Amino acid sequence: AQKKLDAEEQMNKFKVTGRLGFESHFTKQLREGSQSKDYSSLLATLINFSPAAVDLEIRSLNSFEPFDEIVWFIDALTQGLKSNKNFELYETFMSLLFK
Amino acid sequence: AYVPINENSTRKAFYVEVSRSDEIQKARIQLPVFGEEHKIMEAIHHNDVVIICGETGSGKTTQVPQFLYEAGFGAEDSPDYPGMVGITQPRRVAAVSMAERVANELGDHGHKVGYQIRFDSTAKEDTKVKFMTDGVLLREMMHDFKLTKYSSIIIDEAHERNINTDILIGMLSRCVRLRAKLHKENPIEHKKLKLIIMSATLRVSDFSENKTLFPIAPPVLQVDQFPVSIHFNRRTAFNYTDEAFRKTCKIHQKLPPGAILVFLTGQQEITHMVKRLRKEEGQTANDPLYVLPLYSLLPTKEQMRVFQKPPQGSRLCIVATNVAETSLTIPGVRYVVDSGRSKERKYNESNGVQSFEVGWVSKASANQRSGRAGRTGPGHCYRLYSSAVFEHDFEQEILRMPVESIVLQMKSMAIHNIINFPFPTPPDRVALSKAIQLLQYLGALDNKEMITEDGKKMSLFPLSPRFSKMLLVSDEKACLPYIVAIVSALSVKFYKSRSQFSKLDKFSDVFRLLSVVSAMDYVPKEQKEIFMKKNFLRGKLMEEIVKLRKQLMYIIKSNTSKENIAVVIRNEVIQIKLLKQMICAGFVDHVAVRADVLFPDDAKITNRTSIINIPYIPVLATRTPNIEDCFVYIHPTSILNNLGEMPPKYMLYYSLHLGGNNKTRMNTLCDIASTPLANIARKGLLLTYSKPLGLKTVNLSPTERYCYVVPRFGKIGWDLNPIAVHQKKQKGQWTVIKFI
Repeated sequence: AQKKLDAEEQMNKFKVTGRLGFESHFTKQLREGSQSKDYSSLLATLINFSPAAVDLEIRSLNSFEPFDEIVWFIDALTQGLKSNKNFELYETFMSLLFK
Repeated sequence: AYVPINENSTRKAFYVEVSRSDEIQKARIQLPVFGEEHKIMEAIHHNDVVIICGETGSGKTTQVPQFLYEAGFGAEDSPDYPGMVGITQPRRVAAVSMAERVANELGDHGHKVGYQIRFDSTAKEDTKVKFMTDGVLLREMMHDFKLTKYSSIIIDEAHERNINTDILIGMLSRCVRLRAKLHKENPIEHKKLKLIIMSATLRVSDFSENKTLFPIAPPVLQVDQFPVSIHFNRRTAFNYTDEAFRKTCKIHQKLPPGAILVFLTGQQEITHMVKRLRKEEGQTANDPLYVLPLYSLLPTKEQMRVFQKPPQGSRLCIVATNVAETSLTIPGVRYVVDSGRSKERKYNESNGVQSFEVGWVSKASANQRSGRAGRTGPGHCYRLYSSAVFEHDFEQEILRMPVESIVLQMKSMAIHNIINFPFPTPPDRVALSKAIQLLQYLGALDNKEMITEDGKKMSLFPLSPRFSKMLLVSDEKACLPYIVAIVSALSVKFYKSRSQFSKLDKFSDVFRLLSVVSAMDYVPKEQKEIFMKKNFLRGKLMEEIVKLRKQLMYIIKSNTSKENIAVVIRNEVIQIKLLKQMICAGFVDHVAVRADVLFPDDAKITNRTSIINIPYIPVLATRTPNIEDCFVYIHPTSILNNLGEMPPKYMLYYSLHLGGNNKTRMNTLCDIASTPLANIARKGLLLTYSKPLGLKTVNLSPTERYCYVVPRFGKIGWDLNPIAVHQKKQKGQWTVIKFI
């Protein structure tokens, strides 16, 4: 019960009224990538994220019974390795899914 | 099955019937239903559902359960013990009185017939007739979904088209296949479960040859009185209550012996007529009269003294509702008094309120009432209305009402699949879906269609789900007498007098209407008349609105959502910010959002005397997708019309309507804030939520994880300020348990 209190206190401490877009740039670039059916512009964003951003990003994938985001994201990586560029990173984006 | 009980019962039936009780068999063979007995036995053998159509006093209800039962007793197959007969009745008094009469027709032989109703019931063994209410069988279907523990199901009085009898018939389409030898969609054998539909002569073809016929019944039997003369108000002399009393007195002196059956509207006028004939040249006839009240909530229907003909020298008068029209049959009647009035329940689909109103009787009902005087001798029917009122007022709905109340109710009788429920004329499946979407928006159902805990409270409440929710919110938010009156009514300088009673800064129309009632209850004596003149009010409607308030409290306490003070159920600066949240809880998802710079106090230019602010607003809603982003404006009857300088930018409405100049108008409105809304849209599918997003989020585990949540609404859905929320990720989902 005492351990719940620290989280409540941090939330109370920060009450910024600033509004940040409801849909993040990532999920929005995933969404346009899937609709377009070409992620070549998507994967150019995944190179330029920080490693700090990528763990925050791939954990933040909408997973549900229909599984739309995960299947969109795998089809980015398969379309990556067909281009053969950046063979190191796209397999680590693959392995980071399975963790 | 058990063989030694069978041959014991087979022997005992023949011993009693042949040589101990052939005097009420003579009475049974005088009923028209006996003439077709053998044919009914062969018809149920060859056909697994059959329909018996029969007019008032045919004997269908009393005799047909006995015949099939006696047939199984006299036979090696069907044996006695596989014989379990269940008989559906629409009204409690009919189920008790038919069971008691059938018991007298079978003597002291043993438990052969009983009844089973809500709170007054016995079980039964194998070998047994059971008269029960429709809503008993619908509750039993929660454990016996396909009716395993009964061998024949008799649906009586199906012509009245009660919601339960229509539901059971649609369920029978689903049920008859898997008990009755349909093995994987193919018909392989003779259907084990037998069914009998029984009906009066009112739209027999809805149940014997219509579009939705196929699960009802393929063979039809029509089972057939002395002349009953028809008199109308032209040949009678009786204008009102104490005049109906004058009539009972008139046919005492003339019109030689026989019982008087007085059809009245309902319990309130039953009470006044019973008093006029017991505490009255009036007292000349008190002691010569036996006056009996008859109603579904009174014990008389279950007592042998009503069906008993009176002591010598005394005239029997029966003061009854529509219960004596088809459900309860008293054989000594010769004089029928028809008031032409009765009560019915109307659901208004756009208003969400169920009303219980005083209607006029149907042409069919009036003729059915005439047939209650022709059983013992030639009789007379005294109709207390003009022959013109027979033509115009008297009728000779499921396709023209919003259906949300019914869809929610069917799930308490265990009828989950609404689309699979047949009726004599089916509704559109678009209507059925729209009502489910409304129920899902309120959170009465989940987004897989299953009943919620709130939806169960809402189905036990005797009013539409939107306003049953509004009452339940007034429990929590401590404003009960105010809200119960509002909900009751919809179920059933003059400018500064208006702005004084609005009470600023409270701009709520609904709170305003209570503040008018609080002011009405503050104008005692002669001040009442000059108050209603000063403030442009309707005294009589204010009295009705107050009468409905009490009702809302009586119903909510009886559904166990309010406390009671010594058994009694009572409806009785205000938290104007709390009230708007509760109003929002009933009007959700109908939300509108006002937009700068054209809507606000920028438009304060110039029109002298009657200043007009010019309002740029669209609707924001997800449960009415077709009004999403639609341009709207206030109606001129609404007080928000032409106003500026409002404290929030968000409002909710009941009704939105397009009229002259194509300006889509909101008829009635209330100013609401975003934090009140948030919780209102958290019920289910309508609220749109997003992933967590600076501020860190602490996750205790897989489920437990708190973070800022960006909830969306809704088609068009607007965004909203993030709400620190506790989301217990259940079933791999971040659903918000509570707003922190």
